[PDB]
Amino acid sequence: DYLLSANGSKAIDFVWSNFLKHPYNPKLKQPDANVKAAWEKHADWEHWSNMGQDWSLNTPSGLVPRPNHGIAHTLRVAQLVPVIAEFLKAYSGDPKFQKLTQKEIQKAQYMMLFSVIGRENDMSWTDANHYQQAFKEAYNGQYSKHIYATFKENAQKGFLNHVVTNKSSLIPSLFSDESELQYWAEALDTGGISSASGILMALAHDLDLMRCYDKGKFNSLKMKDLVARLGGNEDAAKKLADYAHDLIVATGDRCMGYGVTQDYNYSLFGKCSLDPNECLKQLQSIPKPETT
Repeated sequence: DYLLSANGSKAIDFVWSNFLKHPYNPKLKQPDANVKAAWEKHADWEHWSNMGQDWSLNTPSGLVPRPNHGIAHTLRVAQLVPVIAEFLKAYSGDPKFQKLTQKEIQKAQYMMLFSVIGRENDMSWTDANHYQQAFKEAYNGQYSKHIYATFKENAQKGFLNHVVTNKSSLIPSLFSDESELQYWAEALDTGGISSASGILMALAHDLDLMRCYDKGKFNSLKMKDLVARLGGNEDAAKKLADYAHDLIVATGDRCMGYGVTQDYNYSLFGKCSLDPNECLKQLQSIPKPETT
């Protein structure tokens, strides 16, 4: 809803032009040999090649950088937020989700546009925990800065850069003042998360992970929590997950963790991933689900 507003359109262009259309950083593709060796001793950790995974994808429209955290992912998690808010109000049984006014939901949606602009590779928060621990184990206990947290700090810088550049359009219409803006900027620092808006943004992230989680991992680590958040209502959770799945299919993305699985549709994914307005058009063509 807010994505078609002037403020939404300008934020999409900002994150696309300054961050999301550009390649990952080759210096962050893999650990050094010592960190690799310490990492490999942890058989329960996903392999360090996670750092270099999903680097780029050839499509008929062009070579798409950061295909697993690009404009299609960004716009989908933003598009999910208002629908998730409706499901939480209808099915959670928790009155705290009545604090989700339109203005609150719009801020949460807006934040999603900035949710991956700091990335310089595709690694997860858990991957970065592993790099940091493997570094400690390889180098006599030495400290190293958490890579994923650094991504998030860089995203906060870019978010605040855009907002101050457009402050008269965004305050007080979206953020009431600089103090409220500060709280929302700090909410980009995602690592339980107990606020209504925080839960809302977290569920958008969690749903879209069906693009890159297998079914066992998605069902265990994401679906169980969503069902419980909707008051144990599995039917409602499936309606919401079906909508996330349909947004993925609408943008040509891969779907591994839920529903009718598919590899990339390279033509459609390239068209959406290289043109934010086309991506948004395809997203909005998907009907929203109904809540009882």
